[PDB]
Amino acid sequence: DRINTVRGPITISEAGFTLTHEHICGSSAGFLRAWPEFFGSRKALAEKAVRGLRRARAAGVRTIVDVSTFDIGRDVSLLAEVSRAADVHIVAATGLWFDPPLSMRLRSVEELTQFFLREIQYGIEDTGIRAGIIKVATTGKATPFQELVLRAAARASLATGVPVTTHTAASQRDGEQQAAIFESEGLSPSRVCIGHSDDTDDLSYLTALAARGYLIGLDQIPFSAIGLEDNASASALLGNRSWQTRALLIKALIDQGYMKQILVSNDWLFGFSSYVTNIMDVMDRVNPDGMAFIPLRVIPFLREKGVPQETLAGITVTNPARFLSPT
Amino acid sequence: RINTVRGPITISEAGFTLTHEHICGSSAGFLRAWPEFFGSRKALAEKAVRGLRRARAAGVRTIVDVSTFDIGRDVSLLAEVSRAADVHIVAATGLWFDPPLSMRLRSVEELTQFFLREIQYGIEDTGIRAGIIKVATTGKATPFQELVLRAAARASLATGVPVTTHTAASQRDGEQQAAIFESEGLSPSRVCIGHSDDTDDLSYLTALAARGYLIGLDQIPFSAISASALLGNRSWQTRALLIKALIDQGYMKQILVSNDWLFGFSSYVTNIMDVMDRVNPDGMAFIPLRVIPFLREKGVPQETLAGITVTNPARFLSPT
Ligand SMILES: [Co+2]
Ligand SMILES: [Co+2]
Ligand SMILES: [Co+2]
Ligand SMILES: [Co+2]
Repeated sequence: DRINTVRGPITISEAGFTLTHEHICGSSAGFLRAWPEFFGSRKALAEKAVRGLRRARAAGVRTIVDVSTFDIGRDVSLLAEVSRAADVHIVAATGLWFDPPLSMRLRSVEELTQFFLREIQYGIEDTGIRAGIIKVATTGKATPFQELVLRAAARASLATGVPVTTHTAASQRDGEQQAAIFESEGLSPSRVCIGHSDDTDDLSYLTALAARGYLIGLDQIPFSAIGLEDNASASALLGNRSWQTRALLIKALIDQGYMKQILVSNDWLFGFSSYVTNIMDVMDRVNPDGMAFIPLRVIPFLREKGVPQETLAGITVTNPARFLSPT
Repeated sequence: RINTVRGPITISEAGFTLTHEHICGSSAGFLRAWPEFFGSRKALAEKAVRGLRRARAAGVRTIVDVSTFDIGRDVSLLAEVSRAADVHIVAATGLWFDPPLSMRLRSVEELTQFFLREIQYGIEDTGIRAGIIKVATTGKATPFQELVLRAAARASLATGVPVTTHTAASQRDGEQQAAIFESEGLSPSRVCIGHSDDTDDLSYLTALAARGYLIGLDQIPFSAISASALLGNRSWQTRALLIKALIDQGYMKQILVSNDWLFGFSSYVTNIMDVMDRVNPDGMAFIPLRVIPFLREKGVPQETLAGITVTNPARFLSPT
């Protein structure tokens, strides 16, 4: 019944409309502290984040799950500052993404389990802020290290009850390998979200995972590089599929009877240093609504297509609550 | 004046200086996210204070911590241990072998601005300014490594702060690094070609010293007679004899000596710090306790050894 946020423990009824895969800043370990001028200043980034979260709140958002791990440069102090200023609950993450430094990548599965447990049970750094989710990743076939991370995440989830969420290359069907590794450790599918799943039109892959009890992360809805095909960097990140196509997968999974397995988000950020220089400016031009894209543009889109309000409320409120609750 | 973690110091205050050392070899943000890996931050700090105090009692007055952003440099820890041990510590900027995505995707102009920020403004929100730029290559330089060496040269040219390198001495890296630094217009007197004691080729070292380069004979205690691939198969005496060999060639003023020691090591296998502590119990005190008396026994005078340990580092670190 209680989940950990950057402001402390809250009850699941307080969570409300929740965006399950978001970021305040997409960076690297220690980067924001060492070079805040990359984002203008730390103050400029904080103010931009507060404006965006306040706009999201006005649109209906009550909670966002910041899936930024240590290697994505998660700065919990920044998350706490912006959460309080915008009055939007933010759930922090532990885990490891695809840029682990030497001190992380040379560790055993036992050592990684203890790190994840430290961030969930004790706290992140010296802040006392506890992680409420574990973020892991693969991009195609898992490397020997990525396999250890998935196993460590599963062991950390089994000891705490906190969920696991993933980054995938949906086109390569990564969810199947991830799922197999999680189950080999005894982890329940109901504790896992196979993210970036809206990057494929293969409904057979999505429904099969949904049938096993997995939560499906249709989390990059505003990602579209239509209009900017001359920009190779933006095209590789955002893709050539429209927001409408990504959004119709929510309808397709409801129509197949898997409304309870759907998690929706924007995968948005206010700062982005782990990619090419002016990517944040390009992204803000594509989607000016930012994190508010789901309640403002996606929810009314699905309403006119025939999806009931109680099903949409069930996806945005009930599903994240069941997912985030420690069991 | 040379910038330290406790503020500016004059050239005369530097004294006996170890030019390539580390308080902790880690990764960006690692020490603050998982201090329990080292026992605790308090335990690491206490071990560092004892090791620096031991080096101080052996004659050392200043150490240059060449730990970069990606080696997990924590300047606030460096400042704490420096105060407690009464040893000056010069912090570093630059990039090593483990840059994260936010660093490795940057242009030469952006990396120059980062290095400049750490030298001119300060490191993080501490106000502590770097007094040396650390860079690295393993064999033939990768496209990104070339960008870093160029950004390092440009940061040095705008500030007067020196550049120190990590090399794969067996693959003759110093020659390529030298060509890149020179193409940028950087004076050889502002560059130290480090890890140069890992080779038996004297002709390579003398040729670089003739061009005006400072030779970093900095891994003297490294001997393994995963632990064998890091320390090497050669003895400390063989590495120490290279100092004498370069003095005999008339390049006394071009030599910089150090230990390349640390008190915490997380960027390698789990129990490597314990393995390293058995091999060399002297730690950072290895140079004044074992290397200097060894050289005095081989016929090297005191004024020459004082020239290598006091005069050369002071001239190298002094912003020119
Ligand atoms: Co992702
Ligand atoms: Co994301
Ligand atoms: Co080195
Ligand atoms: Co070193």
